Amino acid sequence: YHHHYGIGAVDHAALGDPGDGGYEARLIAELHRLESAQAEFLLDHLGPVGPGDTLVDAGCGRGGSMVMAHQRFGCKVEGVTLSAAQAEFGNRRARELGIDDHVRSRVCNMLDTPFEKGTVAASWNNESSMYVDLHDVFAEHSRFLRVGGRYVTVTGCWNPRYGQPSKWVSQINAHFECNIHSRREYLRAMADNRLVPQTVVDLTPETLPYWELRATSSLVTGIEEAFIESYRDGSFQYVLIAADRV
Amino acid sequence: YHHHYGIGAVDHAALGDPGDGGYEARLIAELHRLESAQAEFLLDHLGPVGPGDTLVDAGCGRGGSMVMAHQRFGCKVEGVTLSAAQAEFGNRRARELGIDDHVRSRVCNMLDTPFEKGTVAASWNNESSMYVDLHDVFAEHSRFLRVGGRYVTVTGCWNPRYGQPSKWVSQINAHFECNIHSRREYLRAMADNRLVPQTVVDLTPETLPYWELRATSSLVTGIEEAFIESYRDGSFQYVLIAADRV
Amino acid sequence: YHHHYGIGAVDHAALGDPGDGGYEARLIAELHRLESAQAEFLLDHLGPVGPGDTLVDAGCGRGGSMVMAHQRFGCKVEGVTLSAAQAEFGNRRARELGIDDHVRSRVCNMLDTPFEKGTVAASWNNESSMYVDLHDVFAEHSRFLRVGGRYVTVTGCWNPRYGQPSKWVSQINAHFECNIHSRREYLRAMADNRLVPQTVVDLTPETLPYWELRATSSLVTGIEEAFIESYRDGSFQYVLIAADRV
Amino acid sequence: YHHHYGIGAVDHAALGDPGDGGYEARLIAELHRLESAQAEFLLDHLGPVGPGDTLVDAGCGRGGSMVMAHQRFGCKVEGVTLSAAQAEFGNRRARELGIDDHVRSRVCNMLDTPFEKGTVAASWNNESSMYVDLHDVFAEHSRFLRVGGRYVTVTGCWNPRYGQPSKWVSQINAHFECNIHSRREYLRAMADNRLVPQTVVDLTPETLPYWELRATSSLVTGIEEAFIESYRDGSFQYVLIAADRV
Amino acid sequence: YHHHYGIGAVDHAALGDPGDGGYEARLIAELHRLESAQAEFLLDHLGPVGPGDTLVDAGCGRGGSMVMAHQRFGCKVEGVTLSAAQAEFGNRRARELGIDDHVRSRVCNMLDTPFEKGTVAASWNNESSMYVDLHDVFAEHSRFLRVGGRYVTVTGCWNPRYGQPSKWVSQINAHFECNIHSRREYLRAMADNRLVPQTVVDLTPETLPYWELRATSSLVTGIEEAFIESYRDGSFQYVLIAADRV
Amino acid sequence: YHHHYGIGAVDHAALGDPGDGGYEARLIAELHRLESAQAEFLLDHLGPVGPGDTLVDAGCGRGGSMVMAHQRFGCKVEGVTLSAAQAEFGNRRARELGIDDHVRSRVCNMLDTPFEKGTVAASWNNESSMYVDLHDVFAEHSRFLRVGGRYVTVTGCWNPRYGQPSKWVSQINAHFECNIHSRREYLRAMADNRLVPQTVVDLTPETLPYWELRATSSLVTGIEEAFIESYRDGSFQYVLIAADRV
Repeated sequence: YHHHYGIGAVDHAALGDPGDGGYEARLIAELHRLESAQAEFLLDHLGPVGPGDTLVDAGCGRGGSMVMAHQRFGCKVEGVTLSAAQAEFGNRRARELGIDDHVRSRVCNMLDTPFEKGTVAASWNNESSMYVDLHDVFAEHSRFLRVGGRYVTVTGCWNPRYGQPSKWVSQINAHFECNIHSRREYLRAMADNRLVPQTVVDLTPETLPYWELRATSSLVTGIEEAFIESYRDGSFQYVLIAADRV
Repeated sequence: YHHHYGIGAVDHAALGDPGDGGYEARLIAELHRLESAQAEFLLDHLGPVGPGDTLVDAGCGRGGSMVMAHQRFGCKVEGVTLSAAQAEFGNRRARELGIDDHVRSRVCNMLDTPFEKGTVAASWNNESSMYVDLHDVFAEHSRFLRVGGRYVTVTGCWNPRYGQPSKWVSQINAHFECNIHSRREYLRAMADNRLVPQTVVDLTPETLPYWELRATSSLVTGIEEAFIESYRDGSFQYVLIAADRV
Repeated sequence: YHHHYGIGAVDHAALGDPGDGGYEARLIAELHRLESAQAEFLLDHLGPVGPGDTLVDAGCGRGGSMVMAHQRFGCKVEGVTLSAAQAEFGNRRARELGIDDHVRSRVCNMLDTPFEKGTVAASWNNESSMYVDLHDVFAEHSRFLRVGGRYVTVTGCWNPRYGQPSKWVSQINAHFECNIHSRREYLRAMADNRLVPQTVVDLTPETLPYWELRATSSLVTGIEEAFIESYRDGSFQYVLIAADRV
Repeated sequence: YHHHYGIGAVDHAALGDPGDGGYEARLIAELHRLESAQAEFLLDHLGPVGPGDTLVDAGCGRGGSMVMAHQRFGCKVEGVTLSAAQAEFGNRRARELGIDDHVRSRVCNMLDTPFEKGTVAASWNNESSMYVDLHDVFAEHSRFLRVGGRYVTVTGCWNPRYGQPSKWVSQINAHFECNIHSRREYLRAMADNRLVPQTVVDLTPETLPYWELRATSSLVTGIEEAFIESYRDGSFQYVLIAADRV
Repeated sequence: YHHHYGIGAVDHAALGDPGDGGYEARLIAELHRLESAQAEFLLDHLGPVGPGDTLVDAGCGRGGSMVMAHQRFGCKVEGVTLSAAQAEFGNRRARELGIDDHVRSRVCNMLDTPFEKGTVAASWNNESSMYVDLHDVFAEHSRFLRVGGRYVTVTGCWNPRYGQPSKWVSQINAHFECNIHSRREYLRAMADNRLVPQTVVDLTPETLPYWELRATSSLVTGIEEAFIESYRDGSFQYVLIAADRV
Repeated sequence: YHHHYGIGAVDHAALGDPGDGGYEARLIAELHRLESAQAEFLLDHLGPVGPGDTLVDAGCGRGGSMVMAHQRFGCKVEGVTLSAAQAEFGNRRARELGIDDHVRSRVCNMLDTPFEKGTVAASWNNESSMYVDLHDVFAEHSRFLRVGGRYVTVTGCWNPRYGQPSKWVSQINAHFECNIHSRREYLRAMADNRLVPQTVVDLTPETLPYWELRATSSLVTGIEEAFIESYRDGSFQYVLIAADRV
């Protein structure tokens, strides 16, 4: 369901015996529970959003975070993705839940959205910033975000502390055909776009259990080794940055 | 003893009856305990500093954080202050503890220190950055800090989210004859000086109990109202920023 | 009447005997005369503005400078203030003078005005820039000012030559709940916004008599000591900067 | 022998019959001939270097370009590599040729070399810039290069015209554990370091034959497909940039 | 006919005997042939422009390059000049050729054109950039150029390698009342406006024959000595820069 | 004697009858008197320099301003010129006056002087900045100037208000083989080098009489028409900028 990753300790008690026929079903559910905790945590950083505010999810995938945002704040949520299938599923889902009047996904590039200047209360990129130019996406968020608005991103980034990106990070780039940025670029791009971090938290230790668990599932895609190893040697990190549009 | 402030819930049980003659003595001790928790927390962000590393405390006051740093990591600690009395006390103290061969304070401006380029493992400004130009002090820290080194600052800063600095912040500036900077300047100055935040945490809710407690003591200086009120309306905030020199 | 300050030597002969019952009335009139000389001097720097040009007064107060500008150049003058009372008074005044078809005040933030790009011949901030972000206000002036237009500001600013702002400057900030900027920021902000100083003149010696005089009047608000002392030790200065929009 | 790549049409006549036992030996020699043409072309862009000038090769590998430079200009050549084996081989080689008094390799990081400010006439990175931060390496070259000196680089870079780096580029990064930069970064980094391009030439069409040939040899390492495909779809390009230190 | 200059070796055989009465007519034709080769070369750098694309010629003169562009690509071509006579001639010419539905010139400043954002495929300044501010003209080209579009300029520029501009360059500035820029400014301005050079080629040796030839004609204006001498001592250079709008 | 120009009204009474044989001698003396008033005015902006301070004159010519500076402040004065003859004359002159122990000229480029960082109290470029790169010369002044030091420049600059430099300015560039900068560059370069204008005054009306007078003398060099005409149409201006090193 979710395209982003999870955080939090794994509930091994819930998993039970790996021998059971339903183990894989309890595992996928655990992965899901960790991803929900992640989105929930991202939401904790959006500030006091209200029923009349508009929120924007850049790279919304299936619209799950949008649904969570609305149920939590009762506000309007606009999502953007380049996948027609993802947008369609999200909207069908929204209609079936009877909230399609508040939540909507559309096919559009996150670098040039239809949202008017200063009309969005809060916005975010959950695992979707590693695909685009940071200065350009932050410049767009800074444009539609009202002064005083809140921007949040949960993303993996290489650690400039260990120098250039490790082979593991490059392996991830080649797997998703993305372009993971260094933590230095994230902070620089924000500063250049009137985005001032209020919170920066390294969630690497929190997301490691999610990946080790996934590496033992039938959900493996062959890239979990790059994630785990880079997270462990410190060259790659998972972080949440909450910033104010000033 | 400490020139910086505290964080953490107040132990009212420890305080006891305000009627006792020793209440004031238990209160000052509580304030002290909260300040120690603050320095300890700052230390948790210096990374894995070792016995052979050199640490720099810019605006070290009486040298208490330096003493804590050495006992915790066993490394060398150099402190800088403009107060001859403070430096002298710190060094006497260090000698009496038998660690003057590891810990030393000296009278010097934090904008032009004698430390050689790339020789310091970690450094920090604890409540002392609100006195100097941020670009210049971060440029100096960036100069002596080795590539990969860690810089930490605990400081009060006005929130650019509410616009220009409030009267409360100005009242604080006039009380200490300092120049509190906005959170935007802190992040901008770091980005311009090869300092990349690894952690940014708003400790405002954590330091509020310390000030409310101090406002009921005989330690009042008349400025605690500005602190408390600005911390409450959000115009002023207490934050910890840990950054890597890259 | 005027919200800005004055420049020029005090006419003690005019003041006469402090014992007279009308001394205070002659004093207030003297203060007024010095303020008018100030506005007049600001006007001398607007260039050859004509009857068909449009001028903008950011932070116009009661509209007095606007009235002076029109009578002098016969042009149109648009004023901006956040005070509904001030705007209303200014417009009533304009109507009574029969120039409301040329001079108008409105309630609006000076950072986001309704004036169209490149349509204003000259504009200014008279004692009103110490309240807002300099880059943002100069960016707005630069936007509506035609290429070749003239921008002028008369303002107090702390002197970066003596380092960080003195307690006196902070006391002023706390009194008006403003945010006095250093002279370095004024010049930097202009350079970053296509505003090129044609004239920069330190009027500190010229405005000192105005304040010393006010400090002996019943108009005292308790802040004249901060002004006088900072003007005297050089930490605070009163300057006029006339710049071209290029 | 050479660590960099080649340019120029393949001499199929020279290759002869693939059935011969010596085909592979003629092929490797052809690859070599194309690489020599590349180094020769890089040398054509160093300007009129003379016998008394000093040249620096950053990431010199086995020192082959250095040897070529000396024989061509008779000047002194200093090389830098992180490989002790490579440096040792290069120096042995130089001694055997009787030019070790002019050509020398040493183990050192190209970001912090021992060369004094403004003492080098020309310098270059041949296929070695994709490993380091561009601003930092150009800043170092700009430091030891005399005013008026010449800097040259032959490198692969992703094309910002097609957006973010393609999977092919990422595959190359993962293969060499490097960090290929976009052409935009190359030009930006130079401009920020007083390096002004005099020549920028896309050699992609010229280097394609070298790779297609290598892809049919026993020298294959499995990465030639990424090179060829990205060179063909335009996402990756091979370029020469010659710039003046001004 | 053409306002720009030429490149290529002179066909002395074509010129024939200087004694003939038609020598001057064959010379002017030769100059013309060299100018056409120049425009043709500029066109080779516009990329794969098609019939449905729109091209912009900033400082189009008589519209000759525009005519060439259309016949070559069949696309639409918009030209801008400040000369009403030049625009009128170009359009008459276009009508007579029956291509006025594709090619059009208009009187307009190249710093503020009517072309909509991101609608132009390629654009250029042929010998016309030495008249305007580089940052401003590149900013305008960058505005109407679509992402991925191509910008080309052929221009003379002083060489920052020899320091400040030579007397020869100044003599040229005074002759045309223009403002020749250094090669450093060209590259800097492009980098600041999202224009990334794909090709930079010094055509000085190629344009020298054109000027020496013109210096022997009845077309002399007295400035050919400044051109030739500065081209020869290296202080002035003729270059082509092709860049991508990214 | 002086290489810089003058300011102030011409004393026609002193000139007397143009018919006298000594008219030319009284004229040259008048020109001299106006130049001395200029240097004197520049000196009024150096601040409270004392006997123990060191002053630097970049592009000192014959050392006349240096001599004036010493006699006025009694301080040490170091001069820099590229003319061996000028330096020698200045020093001979200084010795003959018995002040060679305080005033000294030397042959050196003003972009790389031997003065140690932060050791100079005040410095200046009198009519010599139009020859060098502004960022580089201001960066050098900023380097040896102590924090709080004063920098002053009297120079001609083109007015960015009228767009690109006029033919007159170019004619001046060609006459002296210099590179007059726009007023925008002067202010920008200062801001980028920690130089904050304290005074900016347009002396164009004050220097016009000096040039009109010179245009009627036997001292004409043929360039006075460019000066006078550009000063009159506003495209060229003579200004004094006094700035603090902060």
